[PDB]
Amino acid sequence: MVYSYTEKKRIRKDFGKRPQVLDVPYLLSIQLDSFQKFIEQDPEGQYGLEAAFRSVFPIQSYSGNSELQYVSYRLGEPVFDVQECQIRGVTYSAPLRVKLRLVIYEREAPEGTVKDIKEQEVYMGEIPLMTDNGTFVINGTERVIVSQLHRSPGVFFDSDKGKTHSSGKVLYNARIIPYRGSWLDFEFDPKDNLFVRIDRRRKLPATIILRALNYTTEQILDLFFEKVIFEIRDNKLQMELVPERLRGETASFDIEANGKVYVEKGRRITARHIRQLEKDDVKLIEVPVEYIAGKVVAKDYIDESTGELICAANMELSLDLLAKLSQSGHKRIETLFTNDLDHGPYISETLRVDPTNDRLSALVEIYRMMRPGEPPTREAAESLFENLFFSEDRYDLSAVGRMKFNRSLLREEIEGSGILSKDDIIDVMKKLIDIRNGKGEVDDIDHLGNRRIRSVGEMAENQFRVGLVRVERAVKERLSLGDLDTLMPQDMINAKPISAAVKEFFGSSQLSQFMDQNNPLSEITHKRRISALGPGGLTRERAGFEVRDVHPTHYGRVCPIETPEGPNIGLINSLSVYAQTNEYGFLETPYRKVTDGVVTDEIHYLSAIEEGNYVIAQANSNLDEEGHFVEDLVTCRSKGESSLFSRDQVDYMDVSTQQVVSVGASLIPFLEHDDANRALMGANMQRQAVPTLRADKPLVGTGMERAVAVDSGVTAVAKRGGVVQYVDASRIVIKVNEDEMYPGEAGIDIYNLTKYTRSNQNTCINQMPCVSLGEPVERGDVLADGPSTDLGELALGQNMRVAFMPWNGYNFEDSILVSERVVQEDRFTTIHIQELACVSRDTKLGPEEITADIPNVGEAALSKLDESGIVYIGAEVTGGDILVGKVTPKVKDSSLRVPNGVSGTVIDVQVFTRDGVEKDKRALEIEEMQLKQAKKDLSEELQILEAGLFSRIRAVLVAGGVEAEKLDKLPRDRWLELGLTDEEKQNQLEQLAEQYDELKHEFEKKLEAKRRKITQGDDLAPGVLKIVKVYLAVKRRIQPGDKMAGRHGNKGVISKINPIEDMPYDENGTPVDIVLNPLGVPSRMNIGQILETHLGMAAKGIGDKINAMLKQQQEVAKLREFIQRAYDLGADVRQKVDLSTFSDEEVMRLAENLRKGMPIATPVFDGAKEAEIKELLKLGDLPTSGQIRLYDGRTGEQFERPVTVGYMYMLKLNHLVDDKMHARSTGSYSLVTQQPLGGKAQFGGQRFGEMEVWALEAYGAAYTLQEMLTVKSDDVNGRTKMYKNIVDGNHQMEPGMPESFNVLLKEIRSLGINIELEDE
Amino acid sequence: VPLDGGRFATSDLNDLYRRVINRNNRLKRLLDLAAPDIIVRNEKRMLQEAVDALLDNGRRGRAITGSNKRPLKSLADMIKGKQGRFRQNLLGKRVDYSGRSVITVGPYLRLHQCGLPKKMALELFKPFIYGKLELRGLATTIKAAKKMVEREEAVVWDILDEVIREHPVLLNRAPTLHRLGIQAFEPVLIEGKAIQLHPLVCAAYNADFDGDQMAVHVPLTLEAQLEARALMMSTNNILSPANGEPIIVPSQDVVLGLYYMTRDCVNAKGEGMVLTGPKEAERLYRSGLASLHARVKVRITEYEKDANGELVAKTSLKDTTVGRAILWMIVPKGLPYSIVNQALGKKAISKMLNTCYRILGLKPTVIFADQIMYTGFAYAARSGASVGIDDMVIPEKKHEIISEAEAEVAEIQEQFQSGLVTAGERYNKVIDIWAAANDRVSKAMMDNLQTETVINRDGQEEKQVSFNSIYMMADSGARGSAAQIRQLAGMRGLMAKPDGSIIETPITANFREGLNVLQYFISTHGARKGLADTALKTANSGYLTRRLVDVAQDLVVTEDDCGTHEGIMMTPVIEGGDVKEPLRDRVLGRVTAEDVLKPGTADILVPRNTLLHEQWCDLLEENSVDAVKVRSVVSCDTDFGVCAHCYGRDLAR
DNA sequence: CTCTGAATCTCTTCCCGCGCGCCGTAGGAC
DNA sequence: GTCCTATCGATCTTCGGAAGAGATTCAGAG
Ligand SMILES: [Mg+2]
Ligand SMILES: [Zn+2]
Repeated sequence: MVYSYTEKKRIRKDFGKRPQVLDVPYLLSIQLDSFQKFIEQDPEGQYGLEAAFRSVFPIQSYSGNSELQYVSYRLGEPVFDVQECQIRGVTYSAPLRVKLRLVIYEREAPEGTVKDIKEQEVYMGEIPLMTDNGTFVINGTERVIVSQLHRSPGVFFDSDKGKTHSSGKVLYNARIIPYRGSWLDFEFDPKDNLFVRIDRRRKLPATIILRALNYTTEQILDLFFEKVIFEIRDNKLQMELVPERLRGETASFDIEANGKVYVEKGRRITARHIRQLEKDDVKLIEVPVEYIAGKVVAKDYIDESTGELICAANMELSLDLLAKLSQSGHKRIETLFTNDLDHGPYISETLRVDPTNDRLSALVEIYRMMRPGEPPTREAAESLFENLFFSEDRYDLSAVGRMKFNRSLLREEIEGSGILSKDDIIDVMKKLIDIRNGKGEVDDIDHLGNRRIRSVGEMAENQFRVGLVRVERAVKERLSLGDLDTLMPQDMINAKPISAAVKEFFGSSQLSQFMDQNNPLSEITHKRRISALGPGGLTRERAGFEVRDVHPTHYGRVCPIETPEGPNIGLINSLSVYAQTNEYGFLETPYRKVTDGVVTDEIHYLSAIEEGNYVIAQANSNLDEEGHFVEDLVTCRSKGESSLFSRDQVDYMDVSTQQVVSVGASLIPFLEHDDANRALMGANMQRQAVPTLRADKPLVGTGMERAVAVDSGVTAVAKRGGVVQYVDASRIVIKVNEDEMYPGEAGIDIYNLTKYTRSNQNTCINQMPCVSLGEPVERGDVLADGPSTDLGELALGQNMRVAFMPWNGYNFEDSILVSERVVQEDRFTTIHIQELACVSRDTKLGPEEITADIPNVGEAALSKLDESGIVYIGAEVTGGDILVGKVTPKVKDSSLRVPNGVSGTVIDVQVFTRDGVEKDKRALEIEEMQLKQAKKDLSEELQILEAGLFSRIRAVLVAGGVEAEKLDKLPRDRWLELGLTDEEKQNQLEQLAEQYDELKHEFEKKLEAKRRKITQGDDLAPGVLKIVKVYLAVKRRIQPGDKMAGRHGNKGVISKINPIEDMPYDENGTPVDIVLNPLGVPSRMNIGQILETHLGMAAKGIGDKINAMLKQQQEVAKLREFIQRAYDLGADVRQKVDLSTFSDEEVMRLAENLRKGMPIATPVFDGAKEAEIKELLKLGDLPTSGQIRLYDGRTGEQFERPVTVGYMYMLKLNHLVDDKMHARSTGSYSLVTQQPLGGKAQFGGQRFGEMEVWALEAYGAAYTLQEMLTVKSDDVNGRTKMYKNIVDGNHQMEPGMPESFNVLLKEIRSLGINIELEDE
Repeated sequence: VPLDGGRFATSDLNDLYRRVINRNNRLKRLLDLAAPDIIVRNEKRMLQEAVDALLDNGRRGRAITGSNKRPLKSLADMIKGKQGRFRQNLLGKRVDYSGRSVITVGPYLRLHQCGLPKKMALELFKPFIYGKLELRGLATTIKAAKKMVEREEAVVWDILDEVIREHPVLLNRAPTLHRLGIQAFEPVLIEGKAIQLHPLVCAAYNADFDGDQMAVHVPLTLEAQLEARALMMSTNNILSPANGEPIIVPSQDVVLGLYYMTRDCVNAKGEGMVLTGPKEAERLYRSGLASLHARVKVRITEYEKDANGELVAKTSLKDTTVGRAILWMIVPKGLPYSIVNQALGKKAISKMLNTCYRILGLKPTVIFADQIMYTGFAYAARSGASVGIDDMVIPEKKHEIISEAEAEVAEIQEQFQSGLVTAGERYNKVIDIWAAANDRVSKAMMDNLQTETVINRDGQEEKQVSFNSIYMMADSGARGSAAQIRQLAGMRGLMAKPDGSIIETPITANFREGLNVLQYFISTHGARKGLADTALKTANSGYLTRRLVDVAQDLVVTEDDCGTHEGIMMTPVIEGGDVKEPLRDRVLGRVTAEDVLKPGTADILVPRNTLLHEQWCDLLEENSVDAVKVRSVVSCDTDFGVCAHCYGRDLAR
């Protein structure tokens, strides 16, 4: 057994029992391997930019009769890396270069070119790149593309009751949904006439398509219907009985011959009669003329002699018609079999709607129904009809759509073309008619086998296609008209349409979300959201219980708990922990192979429609350490049904008890106990915790923290193994070991940590070291904590000591009462960093300046600016302080002032300048910083190679060919001028001094390039001269009104900040830190929070025994004994750990991190039994009831009965109150109508909205209302007369008439509608 | 308007008029230059099709756009509907002198107060503050007083605490379904930043305290203060508008405390002695000499208001408990002690409070309600009424009840395994076997909770009502009655599929114990349905209330008595057998339509237009009356309104 | 031969507050 | 690079709203 060097510092005591056979996949492979799938070229041309190019090129005009064609593409390295790009505020992007070859043919000749011109990689655009954290950077702002989930291409059959006609019956419908191009709907009319339409246009008679494909009705009838024949021999019109065509229906008429009668008139027909029908060989039989007089004919019948019609396919027969046509010599008359149950006549019925004659008349009807007002025309019509279904420019089932289609038509194969074909539509019709004949089933729409995930690497491939589609339309014309003589490919194309397409996508699409960089969980659970909304999806306002609800295939694929309750429940889901995207995009999830009777430890991923074909055991099911099930019969799910089945009947097993959830819920301990309301609100509140100041560890967790904090990319992780060379909380630098070094390198990995910086939500993000100088580290160890982490565990909140009890009502209803001790400790203080910016311009009156020489202001304000016109770093500032002394010509003091209300310390400034514009000493101050920071880190390589190279001189001197009359005092390349002879050592000296010079020249260009990065200005917007951004850090504390939450979806405002003496304290005199209310636990059934408290209490107790054993100077062998006795506690828990191997050093180093509570894991559905919590509390010296008697610090009286006390984990949420408290006396008003502005970002007035006005009207209160909506609001006179009457204290109003109502009058009178006020 | 740098905001109409005027410039040209019919029919079409845009863009074949297919908002799009003047700016509009904050509970408030932050009061009341600094002559005028407020000088608070000293401020949450959703309170100043609201009133707002923001408005004029104090002040609104039922209905912790205070425990310290009054009952409690729920006898006095309305005071021994003696001290002097002599719970105390309003009236009732609140909080504190997992009680018969029912389900299965029962019958009987198990588990668990308390009566054990923590909360009506505790420790029971059809194998577990993965996953088909319903419903409910006020708003009570003799007839609603509502629900407080006779003949009982107030409806309940004819607003023959008598009792008064 | 039944099309409605976040005419000709 | 003029007058606006009601279109016949 082994633990990595960052595990072996706080080995979380694990209570899990099921052995985790599959370790959690890298939590963002959803995203990264999607974008990698876009960005890689791939000669198997599907997927990626290359697939899109090969979707358009080769490209040509017929009249140009020449082409240009895509050869290959290259993607250059990005002009600025992520860190610098995120400073400079551009987007992190890469230049796209494409080998286009233009080919010039000739007339008359064979096509052999007159010339062709490979343009040496024409520039095509700048595609953004994904950062390894899975995020794009789009205008310095960091953005995330959520995966979409939408209806896969294919064919889908559907039906409903009551939603249509409601006379008990149901109507059936088929759709073909291509990936790109037109939708085709087939549907029956109630009277089972069949109809078709494109793109939800008008309804058409369905055979209009078969007509359009030029089947005659005779052929259609041979495609759809079974034949029944009459042979006019042995007697007039004998009949071809196929026996099985009579079963269950009544023999209402005479059928007999030759010996035993099968079934006489009026009786059902059955098997024994059919067998007698077979044994008599009923190949022809006598039937009454009423039977033939029922028929509809199959085939066309002219009279050959007159040459003229008597009957036609699907025309209906009668005795006299039969007589004349058989009399005309047509001795075989042929018709259809149409039993109403099994063979309904729907296509013949459709031929009774049909207005068409044949192909052309249908194409006429198509073109007139689709493009009303354009002329139909034989040469023109096909340029509609073919581009509906048969042409690549406008119809495309991708490979997934073809697969799904073929699977539903039960085809043998799935390598198929993306267009339809005649037989491809006909098969849909046949399958739809089988459904109406009752012999088939409709698909469940909302099934994760019918909806597939699209992620970034596919949405961007489509938007890039829209680009190439608009270049198609330009380049075809330019090629067709062009001379082909001077044009080269970089004339043929230009980037602007591609760049528009892809930049608008990544910038502004409904799915290019601005990342919730709130804390490391919220980064991740956002990068793996599954969204039903957006382009090609549904809409949040326009769906109902059919899709919001969970479905049985969600299990293991989508988390049922973690969805953002509100107007879009379940239109957003979170992709479950273990789930994965299949090749095609369907969600698939891993299961264990059950081989005969033993659970084999191999995992097969199952998609949602493989799963229904097996029976799959629930993850809890026990096994015998050989791996046979222990239970003789076991719970499994099967076909959405679940029940018990035999041992060795079951065929797959779940991989882990965590498989059903997302990371967002998988982090709740004891989730096994909570109402799924309160699980949901928990798993939504964890992603809102703001990173507190001094974050640590949850004492009770699930062991998922060790993964969320690492995979979220925000802790800095050791890229290669080695030893810590230096640390200073800004840099960490690692001497990588030679077993993982690359041979020419210096061999030294710096990590410049990010310090105090705004998150996208204004919380700070300073990384801090966890290493010590000279400490060893191994690849993948956490070197530095992120925000909200410590030692690499996720740590949103603080393990506050809580007791559950009423307290004089301060924790009524939900509220949290808090002791002053928590605020004094800086437990929940949090740092909020704002960014304020002053732009400056080349305006129409002339160019602005930044200066201290501001007009109309004296040193009373300017004392905080430097001499340049920017605030000093470390200035502490408040409302109205001038941060940046901008001025405008013709001079106007427009300067950046700190907005009202806010306050903070100015932690940093940045300065950006156009080209050809002068700097200033705060630009030179920033240059001095950044230059020096680049140069230092470069020197720490050049120094290391210089030292190595002079050793490489010294050693091969000192070992042999010594010249050491004096040695180390000398400049170690002046060592060359010593008198060594022209034996090889002097030539080694000369060569290695040339290697030393070239080592200098190497950095002599590397530092020049770096300084050139810093020396330059930046790509400002048009009009601006320069911009400066100034950052205010605020250390906000905690106060009444702030919100805190547990993990269990318990939440409250904190209501009072009680002084320590008022907190309850125990029989040992320690006060409780928080007092939660009890009644929420039964009333909202989230009792898992109690077991977290008790297990938390035990967690404190073990640290309590350890801390005592470190204050007392216990020897390690006794201390190790107690720690070991803690890890081995419980049943056959999964984990094993041997402090015997920890070398004493690391036992003390471990104890020094347990000494405030042993951290515990309670994996989600696999937790501690109660009997193991008691066992831990008994190992501490604690009361196993979990409860303690408490006393009230207001009197020292005892409380009656003990109360729960223990260490809950509590999160401060980002809804803290000073960010919401607001009030307005008077200020701005809007221009169009004079009502007040609305906001906090503007000094706004609260909306006395519509419902409040009914509320006043429902008291008698008329004067209040009159005021509220005029004098206080709108009447431009009355409010200034009111204000003066109030300062005069007159308490009287003059109410007038609101100017918004006069706006209405003019806006009506701006129609030709004379509205007017009237007098009497 | 210009925006960020030298760019005009795309100001839609000016793009529409621009279309028109361009087209008109061309059409004047091509008319005077005398173009042929086909050309002028072109421009004339394009002009008509442009003025079409300017009036009501998008009633055309397609709305015209100037961006990524954003339709430009035309005039008629400015008038109508949810973003247009009538709803957006006329009917309700933003207002000055307002602010908002997170509310938080303030237990010490008297019912009429709320605390609001000094920062807000100072930024809200500014006009009134200047109206004192000039009146002190301490500031020269606005120009100085503005600065003197900005500097936040030491005087200003003593001025503020004179400005505000009794100026009602209006607090309302949003949405605000009903009149009780805006109320006025006298403010009291606070150091923090939250609005301290009164505990009992949070229920009216449906203000939970979990971070639920609330807006405040100052009324400016004298008339707005007189309306606020007379009508909207919380003391004037103890009743619902909708039904004769209090809205001050006690907060869960208050009723928990009063339940705990008034129980009897058959063994206690100081049990069985005899006392001369509540005051020495309290000395006995507070010194720790008697336990609060100990049995005792006390001398009591109580008061009754006679047939005239004047007090008769009476005195007796009473047999009771220490805590019922202490609680009697809070009741105003006119109620009978028989209302307190019982272990109180949420229904029992609501009627307590209601009877106070019945007998004394409003002004004592609001103070009595305040005292109840303070009392309940204080004894609920001493009670230490915690919750703890050792207090979840599982009846061990549960194990047998499953192990029995499982085989009987398998009997239905074995018949099915022999074809001996139909595919419908197998299912619809199995789910009834699970129901028969579930009722038994629930019944055994409620018996076990009551069973957990038994104690020595100085010799031999005897049982009493269980002090088990979760059972106090159920049996008191604080929170979480039968349907919750059943799930916490009984069984979770049957669950339903998405299409409502029932699961063949229930959740026989409960949240004290673990759900396995499947039981949990099926559990979410419940809860996610219930959340989808909430988020989906909250639209249609609002569109319903809109349609209603916007049809009802034309009515006002406008005559005293329209003079009808017509009306409609009220009976208990008798259906499905028994009566689902009695007559005293329907008829109370309407006026009689016609003379109401004695059951029988010729004896009249109520004159023909008398309000049937409570003493009349109790009288009808003394009689064998079944049907009563009353006036109803549908029959009131007032034109353009309703007469008062036809409407009858005002429920809030 | 069009008169009362019914049939397909479009128009209109969809909680209240609130807070963030960003993003904001183009193409061609002189 | 700036200023002025115009929009697919050589396509393709999205299927995944329901409803609910009206205006407007057609049956079986007296
Ligand atoms: Mg709330
Ligand atoms: Zn009336």
